[PDB]
Amino acid sequence: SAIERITKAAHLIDMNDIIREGNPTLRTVAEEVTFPLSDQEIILGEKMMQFLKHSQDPVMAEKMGLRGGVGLAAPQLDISKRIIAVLVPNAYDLEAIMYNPKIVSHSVQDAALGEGEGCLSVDRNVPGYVVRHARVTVDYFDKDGEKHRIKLKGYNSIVVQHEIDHINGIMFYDRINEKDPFAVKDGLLIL
Ligand SMILES: Cc1nc(NNC(=O)[C@H](CC2CCCC2)CN(O)CO)c(F)c(N2CCN3CCOC[C@@H]3C2)n1
Ligand code: NI
Repeated sequence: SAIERITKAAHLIDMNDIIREGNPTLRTVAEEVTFPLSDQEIILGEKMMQFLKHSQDPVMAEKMGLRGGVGLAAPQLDISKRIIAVLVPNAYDLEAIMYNPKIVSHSVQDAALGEGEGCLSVDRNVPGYVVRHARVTVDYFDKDGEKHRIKLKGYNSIVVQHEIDHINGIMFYDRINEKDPFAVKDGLLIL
């Protein structure tokens, strides 16, 4: 399985482990993890965070052939589990490996990155504002099964929502306004 080979001590996630649109796993709803986690589930979270760190290192990214990433979801590795990693630099505005993340509150206000979004699973540009909640309250469990409840805004909020979308089989272009991709709707904050 993908999880068995990715969690080998010697394995370094690279772009060859990341599946692309057309793979049905990106459109399936990922399964919750149970606690306690297996060793493989903990190692996977660590491997995903290591990939983000490699992806943000100019030297390692070029040597490994990586697209830069600030987040990653296990379904992008063909692993249909509710596991995400987020690494948003300021050192880091947000560094977390989240098990069973869930939005439990959201603002009426929407937000979208002014520069649109990309996706490591999408090998093409799709222009437009990806409309998301401006602010979210997120529950998740860490590797030890301890529960965390955090409040996010700005870029941090966008990144986590993008990853949660992946574990629900949703892609970023699902949220662009097709009729006018750069419409600034009432109540939409452009970051
Ligand atoms: C905004 C941004 N999106 C990058 N790519 N897309 C991704 O991360 C996808 C996830 C993001 C897409 C929009 C919201 C979440 C991956 N995905 O598909 C996950 O599911 C970046 F790489 C990036 N940064 C800023 C920080 N920089 C530090 C130095 O190193 C380079 C790095 C570049 N910012
Ligand atoms: Ni993505």
